[PDB]
Amino acid sequence: EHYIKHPLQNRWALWFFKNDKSKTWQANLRLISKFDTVEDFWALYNHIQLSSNLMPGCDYSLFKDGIEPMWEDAANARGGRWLITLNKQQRRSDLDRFWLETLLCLIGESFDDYSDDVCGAVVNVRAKGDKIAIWTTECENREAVTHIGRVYKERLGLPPKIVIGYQSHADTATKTKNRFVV
Repeated sequence: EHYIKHPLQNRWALWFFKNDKSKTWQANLRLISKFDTVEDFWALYNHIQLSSNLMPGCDYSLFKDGIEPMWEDAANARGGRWLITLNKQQRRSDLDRFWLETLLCLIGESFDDYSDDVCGAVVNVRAKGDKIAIWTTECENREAVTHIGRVYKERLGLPPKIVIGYQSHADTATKTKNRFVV
């Protein structure tokens, strides 16, 4: 009413990663918080560093509850990602606003019939250039993948002179070909 929190469609988990000389997948990856309302999202978002302020080598990731933040997870293994690559100028002009928009696309279920194909999203802060990506569950679901790509591109406001690519997780792990481009 004037007192119930506004539930999200899904419960989400926000993860932090930092590369090191440590265990990596235990040591370096840690769960910040799980949330399932709008109010709890914003309280968490407002409490943490902007991606632009993270040390190179660090990631944030947001995944649906039940999906581990790793491509080998059952929901990710046959999947892939729409990839946004950012140079150093874009770290200042685009990184934080694109990432918030990405978060909002996820928790707002912005992909119509195909929101269920979304697994999560990741921002990589790197010296050689930042990356944001939306992970989806199945590379062969052409309708779902294409629709998510199109909507995401338009929510980021990217003009036609730029294309973004989708790559299979397995393909990228081998060394990368785009399965789709929009």
